[PDB]
Amino acid sequence: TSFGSLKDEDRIFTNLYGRHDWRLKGALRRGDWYKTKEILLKGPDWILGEMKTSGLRGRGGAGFPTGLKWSFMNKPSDGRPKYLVVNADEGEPGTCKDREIMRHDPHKLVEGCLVGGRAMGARAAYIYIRGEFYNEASNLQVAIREAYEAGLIGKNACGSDYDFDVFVVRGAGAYICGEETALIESIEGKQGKPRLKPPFPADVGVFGCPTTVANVETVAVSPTICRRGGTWFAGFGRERNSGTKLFNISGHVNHPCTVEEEMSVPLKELIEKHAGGVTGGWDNLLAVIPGGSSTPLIPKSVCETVLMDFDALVQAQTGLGTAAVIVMDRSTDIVKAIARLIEFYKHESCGQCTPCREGVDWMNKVMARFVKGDARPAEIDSLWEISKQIEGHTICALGDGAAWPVQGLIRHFRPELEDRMQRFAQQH
Amino acid sequence: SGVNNTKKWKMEFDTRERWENPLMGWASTADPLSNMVLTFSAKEDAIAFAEKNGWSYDVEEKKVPKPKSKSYGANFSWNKRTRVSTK
Amino acid sequence: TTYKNLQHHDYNTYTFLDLNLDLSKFRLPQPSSGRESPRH
Amino acid sequence: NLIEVFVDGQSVMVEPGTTVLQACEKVGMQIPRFCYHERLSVAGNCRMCLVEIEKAPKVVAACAMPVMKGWNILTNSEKSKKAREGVMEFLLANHPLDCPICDQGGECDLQDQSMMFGSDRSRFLEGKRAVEDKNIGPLVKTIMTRCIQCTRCIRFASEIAGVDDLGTTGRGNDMQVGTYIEKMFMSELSGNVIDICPVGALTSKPYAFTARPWETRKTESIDVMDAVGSNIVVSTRTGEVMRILPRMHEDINEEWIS
Amino acid sequence: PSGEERCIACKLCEAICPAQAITIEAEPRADGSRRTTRYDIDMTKCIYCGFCQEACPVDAIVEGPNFEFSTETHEELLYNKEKLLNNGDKWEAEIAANIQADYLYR
Amino acid sequence: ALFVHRDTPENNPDTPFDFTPENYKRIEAIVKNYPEGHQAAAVLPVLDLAQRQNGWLPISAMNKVAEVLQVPPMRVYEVATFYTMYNRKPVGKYHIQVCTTTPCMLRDSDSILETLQRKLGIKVGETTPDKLFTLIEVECLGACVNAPMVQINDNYYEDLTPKDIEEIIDELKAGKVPKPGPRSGRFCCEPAGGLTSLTEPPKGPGFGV
Ligand SMILES: Cc1cc2nc3c(=O)[nH]c(=O)nc-3n(C[C@H](O)[C@H](O)[C@H](O)COP(=O)(O)O)c2cc1C
Ligand code: SF4
Ligand code: SF4
Ligand code: SF4
Ligand code: SF4
Ligand code: SF4
Ligand code: FES
Ligand code: FES
Repeated sequence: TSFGSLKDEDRIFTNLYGRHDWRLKGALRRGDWYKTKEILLKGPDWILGEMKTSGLRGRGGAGFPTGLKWSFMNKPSDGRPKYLVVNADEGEPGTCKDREIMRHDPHKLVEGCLVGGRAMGARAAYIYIRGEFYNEASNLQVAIREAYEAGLIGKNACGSDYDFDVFVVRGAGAYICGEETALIESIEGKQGKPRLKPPFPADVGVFGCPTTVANVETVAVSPTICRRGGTWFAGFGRERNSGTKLFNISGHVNHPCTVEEEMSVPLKELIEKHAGGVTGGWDNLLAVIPGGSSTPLIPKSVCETVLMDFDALVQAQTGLGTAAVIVMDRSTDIVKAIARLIEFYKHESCGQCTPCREGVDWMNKVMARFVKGDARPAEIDSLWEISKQIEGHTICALGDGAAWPVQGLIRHFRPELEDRMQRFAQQH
Repeated sequence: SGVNNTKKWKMEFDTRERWENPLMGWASTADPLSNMVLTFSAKEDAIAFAEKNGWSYDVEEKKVPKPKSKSYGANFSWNKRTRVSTK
Repeated sequence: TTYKNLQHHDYNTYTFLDLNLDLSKFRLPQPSSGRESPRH
Repeated sequence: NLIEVFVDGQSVMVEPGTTVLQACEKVGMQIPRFCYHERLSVAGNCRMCLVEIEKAPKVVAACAMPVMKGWNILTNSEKSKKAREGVMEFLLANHPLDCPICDQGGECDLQDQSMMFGSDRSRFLEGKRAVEDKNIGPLVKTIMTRCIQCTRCIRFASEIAGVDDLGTTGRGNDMQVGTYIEKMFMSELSGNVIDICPVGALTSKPYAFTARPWETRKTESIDVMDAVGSNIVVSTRTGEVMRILPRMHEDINEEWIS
Repeated sequence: PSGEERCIACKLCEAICPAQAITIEAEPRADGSRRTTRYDIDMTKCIYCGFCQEACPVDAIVEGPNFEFSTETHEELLYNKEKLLNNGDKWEAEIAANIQADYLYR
Repeated sequence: ALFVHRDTPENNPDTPFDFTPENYKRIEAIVKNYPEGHQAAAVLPVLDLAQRQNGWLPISAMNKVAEVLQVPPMRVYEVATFYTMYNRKPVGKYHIQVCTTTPCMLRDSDSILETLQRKLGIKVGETTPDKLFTLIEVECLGACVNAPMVQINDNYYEDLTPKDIEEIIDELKAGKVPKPGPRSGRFCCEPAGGLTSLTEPPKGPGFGV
């Protein structure tokens, strides 16, 4: 089984590069609001069963198994209403795969809000967008205006006996409000600080009311997981990790693209076939970051034989979140790159934990000293030790995503750091 | 926020007078049992020690903390007034 | 053919809040908690 | 409605809705704390309370977890002690070194936890953050440089003092705690913010520098002058009244004083 | 080295002084800084051990190398603060040279 | 910034701030959008609407948002100091903010910030003397596969050169808004030559049901 083709009939994210009528009455031409009434009248448990038999996982930075994640609350009513929340925040660097479905088909996101919200059993879906995503939020509420004028949302959920609401909640510019619970506190109207998870969002979410948090792909391939697949979507990918993925290939390449493809495609094919190859050839293409920022590095020695599965990248000592293929070449500055990652995490991080207040700033100061080289090589393994002291010792996985490319840089690019210690030891 | 002083019983005396020294304002006292604190492990043994030495005792019972119903899920309610606005 | 998202040039700085004004008459009656506030 | 909970092999039956701290307080083992007051709400911020939960690979916070069924909290384990020494190392990364300046000499709750629970030598050689001091009042002197951002003061001023004035501004190490504008935080119970604060960041202004808690002798009394009758530790140094502190009796005054 | 009495009311030098010979009751100075009102050094007490000069975090208390300070009456070996301050002002030309030649050892 | 208030006469709580009646209708549209229980959900878009009414958010506006929405003002200032979109310093009309983080930087964001400095005259974060352009080194703005990108006010200008700055700034200073979108031959984030996906015309209604 050597798949990774994804032929042009079986594309699941059509109208993505702009053409052929992104609004309503062109969205219904491409497949939207077609069998949605009988999808809602067939049953929510049938939609959750077609989530579980497809094996759709989390398309954000967590990779949590959906189906199971939405059957955390397949619950009867406890007095509170129920809500579906959409992380339209992107935040991780290199990751505008949600911006490209904000434009050119937000009606698929709106249909996914309605289908996933009645699949869990809910009242409203809150698409929370980033505070710099103004035209994206305006296109979202243009699609919400078209759906409400067509009568698809609100007391006739595509002409059914169901009431639903779809909102756009605008943020004000942080990556941390893309988290599963600082999402929730941002919509509740406070500092965007993530809650502790030992109360789950399925038990208490926004406003005290139980919620399901999902990413834009994680709700937006759902309304065509049930009008189009269930077993077809499970046939793509392997058994643990399945489906399609908006691969986001950026940095030092001749064609920077977002190509939607079959997941667990070779990364050789992701460089060469779609989004055509990097500058120079294959003397370059050292230091590929497979995901956005919560994935460590790869030293190009194993990168030719990398499958893009979650557990295969776990066995290849990384993770896979948003799958932003960030490519460096030999004409880069890798220590400046990862010190700019921890500069992003220092100037972004919400300041709640002790090992992300004064741990992330510590890693930023030591890696900013490692850029200039004016340190000694005895602190590289100590900075590795404080990276391992951050990892499981935080509230959210921004500590994980801040201490992981540190571990990738020490795991794969330690002799370049030793070369820079030699280069400063040449000076006086 | 500790327990290790609250764990063992103690025996202090009545605090008598402590005047200023006429030389430089030191704490000059005539009560040599004023600096005495005696550790213990049980109230019955401390009461038996005070009976066997003959001093009159004032016994105060151990004010143990009642365990509170502190849950993180009650900090974020839908109807109750115990919502925290700080986070 | 040609790039069809033409309105993202044409959006004014009040546009998304103006469509929130347009959609607030389309929204459902929102849930009530039994309390007017968290009484902060 | 009882749960069999193991704490290093013990057999404590605790009611549900509890914490790992309230499970271990029946044993007598005290998991170390900075963010959690007993009488304030749960908010895991300081991350000192990390223990391991019998062979799950992530250490969990003792503030937030209810103990589910049959968990063994290994309070004196290698992973929990490495977590405590790591979090104390990260707390003492950007702590400015004003311990001879400080009002809480022996009454620092973080000197004692670094002395009994942290590491030996800090590997910090970089440079500490400095925070502009505030003007909260003539009772609460706020040197906010040494604040560990543990948010124990803002939960008291939001929940029990009820003033809503102390909250955090910013993010990262640039997140600083206090009034954002020049606001005189002067309500009733504004002196209980000092004893809640485990750091000597905000302390008393009339007891600024006059004595020291190892030198003072701690006697007990009841209050006058308000008729609630609260238990008071009078800490006296050389026959001079130096501090008045609240003393815990859960009926009359549960660690507060006016 | 630029004016300004070095003692900052830490009170760890009587928690280490094993004779209990030091009373250092202090106040804020009403200038924003932190100093002492009282020092007391009892020379008819105290052990001459260097515990205070090893516990002083700023090296304010020091044990300058006199030994010619025998007095005739018992009042004159109760050094409060002013005798100590003009003693260190008397002996700062030698004490600072000893600390500058000795601070690599300690 | 500085994350504290230093009560200047340009930022005292007596600066003239009052919403229009259509703005107050928009405030109660936000209030009726949110649930009536927990109406302190409207701290972020109400104060964002205050920022859309005027930039350089004063403390009269940060007390006006609390006065309308009945939130405590310290709980308002928590939001207005945590979030990076909210501007408390005196900012300009056009407000250029440029990414310098890593996929957006590795294709040459150092030169687009350097040619911005050489075109304007701002070192890192101060203002022009005409108060037209201010530069803030923001971390990530989302749109990174278009590899250099700037953000004038509320629009994305992306995949562009200093030669593209030579018409964008030169039409922003002496003209209208110069067509917000990616330059250099791409349409949104397409392949530079050809298309990878959406090459076949799109699927039917219920295609492969
Ligand atoms: C620190 C952090 C930041 C995140 N940021 C985002 C984000 O900006 N956008 C997003 O779509 N998901 C984001 N996620 C992921 C979602 O919170 C999570 O994966 C959720 O379950 C949605 O994925 P799923 O549909 O696969 O379940 C973030 C997660 C973490 C822990
Ligand atoms: S890991 Fe960092 S971003 Fe996440 S809660 Fe802790 S301090 Fe905030
Ligand atoms: S509060 Fe800070 S400065 Fe004061 S004694 Fe403790 S650690 Fe030192
Ligand atoms: S001032 Fe004290 S109580 Fe408040 S956050 Fe800082 S250390 Fe905690
Ligand atoms: S003599 Fe030294 S240790 Fe003693 S109070 Fe003064 S400065 Fe502190
Ligand atoms: S040398 Fe004198 S003042 Fe110093 S601690 Fe020893 S005995 Fe006390
Ligand atoms: S003691 Fe639990 S996080 Fe502070
Ligand atoms: S990091 Fe540049 S906007 Fe993404």
